[PDB]
Amino acid sequence: TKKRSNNGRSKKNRGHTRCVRCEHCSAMVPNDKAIKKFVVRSVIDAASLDDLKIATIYEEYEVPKSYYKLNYCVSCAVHIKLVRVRSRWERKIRKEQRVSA
Amino acid sequence: GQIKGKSVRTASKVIVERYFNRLTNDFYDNRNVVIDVAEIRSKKLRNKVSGCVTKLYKRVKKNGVPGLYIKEHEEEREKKESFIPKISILDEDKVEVDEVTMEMINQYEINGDYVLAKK
Amino acid sequence: NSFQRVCDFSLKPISSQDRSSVQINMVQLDERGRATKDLMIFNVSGTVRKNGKIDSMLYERINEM
Amino acid sequence: LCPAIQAEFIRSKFEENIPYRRSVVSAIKNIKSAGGQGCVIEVSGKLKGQRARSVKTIDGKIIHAGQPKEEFMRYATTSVLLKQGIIGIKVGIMLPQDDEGIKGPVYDMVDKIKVLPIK
Amino acid sequence: AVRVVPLSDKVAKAMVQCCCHLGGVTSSTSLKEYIFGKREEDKVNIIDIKKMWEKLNLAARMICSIPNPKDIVVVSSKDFGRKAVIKFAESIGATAVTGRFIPGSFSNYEIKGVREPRLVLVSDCFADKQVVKEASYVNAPCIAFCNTDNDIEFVDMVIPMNNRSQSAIGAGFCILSKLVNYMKGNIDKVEDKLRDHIELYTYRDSDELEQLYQEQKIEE
Amino acid sequence: MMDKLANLCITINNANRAQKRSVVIRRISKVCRLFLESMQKHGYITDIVYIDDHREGKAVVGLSGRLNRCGAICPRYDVELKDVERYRANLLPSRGFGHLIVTSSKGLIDHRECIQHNTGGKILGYFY
Amino acid sequence: EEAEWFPKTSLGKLVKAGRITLDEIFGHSLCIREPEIIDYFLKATLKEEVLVIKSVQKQTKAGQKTRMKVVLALGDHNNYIGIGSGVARDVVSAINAAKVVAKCSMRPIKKGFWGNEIGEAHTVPVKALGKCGSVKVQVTPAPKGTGLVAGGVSKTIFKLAGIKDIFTSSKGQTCTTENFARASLYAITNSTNFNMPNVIEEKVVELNPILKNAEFLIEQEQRDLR
RNA sequence: UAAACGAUGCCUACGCUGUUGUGGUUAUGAGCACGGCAGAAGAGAAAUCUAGUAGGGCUUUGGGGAGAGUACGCGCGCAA
Ligand SMILES: [K+]
Ligand SMILES: [K+]
Ligand SMILES: [K+]
Ligand SMILES: [K+]
Ligand SMILES: [K+]
Ligand SMILES: [K+]
Ligand SMILES: [K+]
Ligand SMILES: [Mg+2]
Ligand SMILES: [Mg+2]
Ligand SMILES: [Mg+2]
Ligand SMILES: [Mg+2]
Ligand SMILES: [Zn+2]
Repeated sequence: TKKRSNNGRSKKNRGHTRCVRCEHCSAMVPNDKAIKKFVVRSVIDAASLDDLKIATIYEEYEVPKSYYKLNYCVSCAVHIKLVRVRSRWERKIRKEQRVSA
Repeated sequence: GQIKGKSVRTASKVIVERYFNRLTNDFYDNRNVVIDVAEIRSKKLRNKVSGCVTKLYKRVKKNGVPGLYIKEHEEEREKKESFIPKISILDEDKVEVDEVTMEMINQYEINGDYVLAKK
Repeated sequence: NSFQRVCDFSLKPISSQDRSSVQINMVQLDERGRATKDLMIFNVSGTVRKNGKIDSMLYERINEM
Repeated sequence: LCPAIQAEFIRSKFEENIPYRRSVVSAIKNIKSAGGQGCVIEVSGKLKGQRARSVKTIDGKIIHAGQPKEEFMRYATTSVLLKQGIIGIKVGIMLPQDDEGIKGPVYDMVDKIKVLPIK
Repeated sequence: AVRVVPLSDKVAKAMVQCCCHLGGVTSSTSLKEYIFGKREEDKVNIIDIKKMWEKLNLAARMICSIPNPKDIVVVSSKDFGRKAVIKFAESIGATAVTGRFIPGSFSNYEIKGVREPRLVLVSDCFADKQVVKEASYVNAPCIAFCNTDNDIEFVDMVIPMNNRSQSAIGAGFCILSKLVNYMKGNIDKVEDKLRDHIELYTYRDSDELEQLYQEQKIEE
Repeated sequence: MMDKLANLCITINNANRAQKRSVVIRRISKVCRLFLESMQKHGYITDIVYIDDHREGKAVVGLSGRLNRCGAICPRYDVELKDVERYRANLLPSRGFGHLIVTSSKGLIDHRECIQHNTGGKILGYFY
Repeated sequence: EEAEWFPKTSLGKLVKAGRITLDEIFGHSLCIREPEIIDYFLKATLKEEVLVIKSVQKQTKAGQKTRMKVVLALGDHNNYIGIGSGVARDVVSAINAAKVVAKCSMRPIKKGFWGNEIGEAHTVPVKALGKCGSVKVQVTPAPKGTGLVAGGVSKTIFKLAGIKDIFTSSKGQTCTTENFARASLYAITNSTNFNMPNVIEEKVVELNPILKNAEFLIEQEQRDLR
């Protein structure tokens, strides 16, 4: 029986879409189906900022950040616990997740 | 693993709802009240009840328990609710109101002292 | 007899089984706007009630009168 | 209120070749009408064929655990011989509370709490 | 035209101060007939006064039709709108329910203390959904106060009014109380007792009542 | 394109179910007029107005509380006077009431008039 | 040995006092929520027939738990019929349960004539259809003296309802006895409520009898109290 | 040749509400074409709804599992 109204993907009014590759296992997954995750990570860890304050030559310094978008296939997303199995009424709830660091 | 339980809690709430005028902060007072007001045969049960009554009393006193009815508090509440403020917004004859409302007033020729809200 | 009840808004019979059917009664205004002993009476089916349509329909008919 | 009488009413009806269902239903009515606050009846054996089973019935209140079982509960057991084997019968009855101490205990159960009415 | 007890100027004024006419932003096909324009600044819909008076009169009329007024049941399961019901029912002789409406309490004989209804009244019927649903089992009409955002299947008389403000709740209940009394001849004019009653019904915080107590006692 | 006599029927059937009292019907032909005029003679519909819009045509009609259902038959079968009662028993609910309409050299007539005039024709539609 | 009836509901007060008749009850679409109300008027006349007994099972850790399900009809051979199902550990207990449901769902059934209105009415008035689950039943009027052309289960139902001639057709999985019984009862019921051409003129209006007798009931309120 | 799938033929009808898009036009109130979403009422064995109402027109197509989309003949293809 049909488990989801949208077939588990975001394609509508189209024939075909570009593929992308999974970060964890390099499998091909369609772009409109892949699980997506955003990361904004400081170059320097929080446990070093108190040393940075005496190491730097400049009057003040702003740490550089690094930015990423990651893609996962279903198997990897479930195994890494980005997503979890949910009850028949919960399946319908849609909410934006946090940006990781 | 020292949980009073449903029998003890039901009995305790009935006692505070009816004998609040007789209880105090003290366990030893509260036990003399339950030895009189109730039929509890088991020694272990009357200690559980009197301990539970002291705890309820100090909650009701230090700003309230919901879903617990004390008669003399209903008396206080009614006397407090029986009051009208000095300040009012009903008695001022002038009013300012929205532009659409002025057109509603115009369409029904309503007499009064309406003015456009300056905004 | 058992077969003589008809709905005022939808012009069909009401069956004995319909739990959602209701009868609405209202008094008539007197001279100088007071009350009287005479009653308006309406029999209304459940089908209109499940839809929500009864609100407007009654307002129409009080105007018709 | 005597389980030893009722069990012999049951044993009789087996020899009279009357269905166990009808027999047991009658027994429970007699026990309840006489004022028993509950009872348990079990029949066990080659009751409806070559495969043996037991059928158990419960009505009202029955106590199983602790000292309150020794003062409120009464039991009897009997057996009837038939052409196919022995059928065993168990009856238990819970006595009513009785302020003169004839039909059952004077004092009600140790765990029951009663709160007095106010004047 | 519908035969309605006349509007009087102070009453009209009263409702406008009480902010009865401020609807929400949304609207429903059932309620389009009561709106008369939209605020250009606010997208708020504005309710037609002349229609509000009409359905208020229509409600009053049918409340008068039922003997033994105890059989009228008024329910409103919310603070911020509680005390209104408690006084309103006494002004007409009705019974009331205050807390959570125990589901099954009209259906089931075992639940004590609520009478078999012959007419049910509800305020802000997004809550008290159960009450509207359950009255349907026992052949009772239903009268509700309602707002443009919300819509109901079994409500026979929908009185249109703001239901999301303590100013507003007081105004509806206070006025309707008076009409029912007037229709029976218990009072001689409706403008008699405006600021007294409309204030009594209006909800107030504990924190306000402390201040008012201290003030009153100083004045005494 | 849809058949005009079919369109007429679905338009009034749905509106009746939705408890409306009046409708506008958007494409009209000569036999559609005669069909509506038949329903008026037997008191199934009350008021008829025709709009002469120069684009096909359209009608506005008032429904009575007596109308339960109507329908067109397609194709329009030829029938001898011997055949009509077979169709009567298939379409109508009771022997006591309702109408089966037939086209003939004498206009539209009902299954009783067929006996009076002694004529078959072509089957067109029904209402009850 | 017997227990006296104290009416739990407002309408119950009226029947015991003898202020109402069974046609008035049905005529005003009043609820019935006390079986005793039906006993009061029809106890001397009601027949019943068991349509089906069947065993149902629930799987558990210990094994199958099992119960007896019984479905039956109550009717009077003249005007009234109702259908009821019950489930219990015992076939007797199940019958007691089913009877309550049946009584709380009695209905009056109208009748008519195949042709002209000579003699007594004998068939359903109008051709009608009833549906329940996968099962559909259609009933058609029949000439006087044809008898009941009907299948196993449905035949009993028409007889209890006091119908003398019928033609019947059926579609779907009629082995399911509960569906076949309910569908056929809906078919006759739907025929009684058909919007006959005369109906609009036959219309009458009255005040509801519970509002009409309010004064007496208010006396009864005070009598119970005093 | 494909799970060439929204597993839902093509024209043409009659049909409840709220919300959100894309492109033009606008008495600025709204419309027309192409969509998404959430209820309702009906429907259906249910799950659910491209599935509501209906003798409108025309084509394809199924008739308990297996053997079998296999044998023989024929048509296309360099072969597969
Ligand atoms: K594809
Ligand atoms: K996804
Ligand atoms: K054993
Ligand atoms: K293929
Ligand atoms: K497209
Ligand atoms: K299907
Ligand atoms: K081959
Ligand atoms: Mg699966
Ligand atoms: Mg124990
Ligand atoms: Mg094609
Ligand atoms: Mg096959
Ligand atoms: Zn992967």
